[PDB]
Amino acid sequence: MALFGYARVSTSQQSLDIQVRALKDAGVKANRIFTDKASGSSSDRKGLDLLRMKVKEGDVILVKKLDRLGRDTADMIQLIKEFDAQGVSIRFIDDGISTDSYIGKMVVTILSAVAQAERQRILQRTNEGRQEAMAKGVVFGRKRKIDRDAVLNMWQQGLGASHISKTMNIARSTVYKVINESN
Amino acid sequence: ALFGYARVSTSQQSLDIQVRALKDAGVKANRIFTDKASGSSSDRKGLDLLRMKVKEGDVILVKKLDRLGRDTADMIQLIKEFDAQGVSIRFIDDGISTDSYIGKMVVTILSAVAQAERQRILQRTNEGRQEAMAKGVVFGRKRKIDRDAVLNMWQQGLGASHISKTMNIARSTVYKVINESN
Amino acid sequence: ALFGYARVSTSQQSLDIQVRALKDAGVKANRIFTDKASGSSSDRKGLDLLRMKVKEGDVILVKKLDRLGRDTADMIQLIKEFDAQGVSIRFIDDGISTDSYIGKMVVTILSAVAQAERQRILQRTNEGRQEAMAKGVVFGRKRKIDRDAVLNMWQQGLGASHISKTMNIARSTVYKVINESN
Amino acid sequence: MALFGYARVSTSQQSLDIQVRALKDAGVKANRIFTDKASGSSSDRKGLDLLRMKVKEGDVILVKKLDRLGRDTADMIQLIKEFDAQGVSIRFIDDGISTDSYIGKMVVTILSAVAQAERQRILQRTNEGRQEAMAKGVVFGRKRKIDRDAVLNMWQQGLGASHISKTMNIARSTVYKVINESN
DNA sequence: TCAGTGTCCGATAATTTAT
DNA sequence: TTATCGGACACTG
DNA sequence: TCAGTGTCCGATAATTTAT
DNA sequence: TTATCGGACACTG
DNA sequence: TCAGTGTCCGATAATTTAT
DNA sequence: TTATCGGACACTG
DNA sequence: TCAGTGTCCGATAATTTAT
DNA sequence: TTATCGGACACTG
Repeated sequence: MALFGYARVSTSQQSLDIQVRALKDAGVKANRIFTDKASGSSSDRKGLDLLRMKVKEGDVILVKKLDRLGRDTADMIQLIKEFDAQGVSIRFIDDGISTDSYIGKMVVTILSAVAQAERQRILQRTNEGRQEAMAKGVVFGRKRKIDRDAVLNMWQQGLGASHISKTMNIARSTVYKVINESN
Repeated sequence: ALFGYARVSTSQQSLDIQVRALKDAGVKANRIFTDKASGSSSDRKGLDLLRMKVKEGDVILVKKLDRLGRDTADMIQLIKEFDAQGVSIRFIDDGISTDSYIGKMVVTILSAVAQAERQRILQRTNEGRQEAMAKGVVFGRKRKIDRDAVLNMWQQGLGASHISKTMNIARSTVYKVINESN
Repeated sequence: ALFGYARVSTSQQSLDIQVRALKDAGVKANRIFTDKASGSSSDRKGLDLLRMKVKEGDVILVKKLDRLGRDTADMIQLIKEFDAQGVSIRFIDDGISTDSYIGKMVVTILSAVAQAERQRILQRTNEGRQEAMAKGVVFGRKRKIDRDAVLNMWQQGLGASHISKTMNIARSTVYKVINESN
Repeated sequence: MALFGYARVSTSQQSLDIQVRALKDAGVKANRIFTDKASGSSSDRKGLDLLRMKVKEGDVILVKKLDRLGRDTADMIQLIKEFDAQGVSIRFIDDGISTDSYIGKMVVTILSAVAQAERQRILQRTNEGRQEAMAKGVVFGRKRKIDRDAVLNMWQQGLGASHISKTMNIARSTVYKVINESN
């Protein structure tokens, strides 16, 4: 009975296609999938909240890998428990377990917290390797896309600030920031 | 600061045997907290108290890990709270603290594999019982009143009230006895 | 073909309570095997037998998983043997068989986390004992002979042999008694 | 006291350099490392057998990740047990555990068999994705590096077979194989 | 003193499949 | 997994 | 011929710590 | 682990 | 009827670090 | 994490 | 004023299955 | 889980 597929992304890319094509592949219907994209912190995975609602006693959700049904373990279990309360299991295709039975769920918890700990360590590296470049004089973030030499030229040549922002189609504040910064 | 939390769910006084295990692990009595649990989830008021009277640099001891939580989802919440509060929990018998970031992993595995085996017991108990039940095993409180007496009075045609007075027993009982034994 | 292996290491007859658990799980007595273990690692001769009398398509039942192996390294060898022999093991109480390829994983985790807790008990027992020992607890067999008797004879100057004859006790004992109680 | 580093490879490449530079990095001495390369099935990881021998009670071995101290779990434990018998622990740098104590070893066993099961599944895919290409008419293995059209030309033009292999500096058998195959 | 022919095979080489 | 090198081994001149 | 003294030790039974 | 048991062994009378 | 100036800030954009 | 856009908000003409 | 009949039920105590 | 207890409630005399 009823077979629903969930998918997700966080790489902020079209990585999405491979996932959904694995669901449909393993016998899902296009009219039974739901997806969520990464917006930021608050991003309340809207689609999933809907999923919860249109599934009934004797359904199964398919998920590609594990870390697609929510981020950290705490959520993962609650999330699972929510489903198990409506009477619904989850197959994880690649990882091979199912929220089908007692013994499974455990494996999901174990398997989870193995990584949520393996995660916390990749950071400690990705971070350290980030900071090491910082003090080594590496430039971070968005590239200065304004001709700042050209705007310093305006103010020094005593002229109204708003007028300036009206001549390059830019924000007013920015012009104040630019100069209030570079003196 | 050295704190000890304890718990007992058998509705027993096994508490005094657990609290010693920490009293002997260095914890002073002013800094121990307990909980009798007897029907709900809000009965962790003794912990509710601890959960506040602690500060950064403290450590709380618990005998076995399965006393602190219940289901692993409660477990992690409990850890997590204390965690970013700045306290650590150390499990005496089991031999882990949440000190290391890798402690936490164990603390989760170690339990979700218990919580598995715990749920198995339940499933395996109900059936073990249900089995016994049908096989002929009498249940609950032992019948204590001499029932063959009360019936005798009634079959001898005697108003109910009288009967409950001449054995100093409850009237409902009389009625129950005879309402049941027919 | 439905096979059941069993084991008991307490040096007890708890065997008959385990063997029933499979006799009642469908296994016929012709197809059950046991082992008393009492001092070595070669005493799995009852399994040595099973390990051969089985073929492809069979299944062996075991009550709890920790009866089949000892340390997890033995566990996996045992599984592995049966595995590429074509038989499967199903753990009654625990509720896993080595049937699925993912069963095997559990069977390993499930145990290495036991084998942990098992080793902890040992460490925690030795100390619990050693503790008691020094605190004043007498150990081993209870002294049964009336020692105050034997000494009386000797302090009364009586050849040892006589003494062991007039209580029908061992001569070494006499000597031991008096060699000890001075 | 004494700190020994083990490293290993199997990708049959110079992947080796990154590993050893992580050992030396985490405080090892060049004169305390040992390495093994992948030869095939029998490859008895010679270096490691030597390692076992020159370490004593109160040493520690460093290993980059986990799957470098032997392949499958069964070995992994035996291997470990061998060391623990001489009284020697193992730190695994990236994975973060140590054969230091009871509770660790377990984690190593768990952590191991999680993957040795996750391994067995990658195969089932890498295999299926291999076979799918097979029937789809994909050509497998070593490329035919002989001018076979030129050797068929020799035999059909009735000439001694050995002579042939003496004119292209090739193996005799090959010439028989070539023709005994392509007719 | 070897001399060439036709099989069958372990050992290396060069490739390919998907994480 | 498929392609080549070297050879050992049985015949036959 | 056989009787006793005293030290040691392998083979059982008895008991214990802790779940 | 300790207790008790037969029973071997080396001297002694 | 707005009219321009100088701060301080949430929301998006475009980047970078190492598995 | 750093750069830009839009604005709301307090003054001042 | 007050006495009895009979049904229900919340509040304790008593007991049990299984480790 | 069942047993026993006081004690409320609706009728009845």
